[PDB]
Amino acid sequence: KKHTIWEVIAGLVALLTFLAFGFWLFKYLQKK
Repeated sequence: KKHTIWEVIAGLVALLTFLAFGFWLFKYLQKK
């Protein structure tokens, strides 16, 4: 169709996770 399940769980979570945590992980660990 378009891909696998990512666009169903990832594109649905990763986008709601990668950023949520990313905005920190880096801005905290990558910025120290």
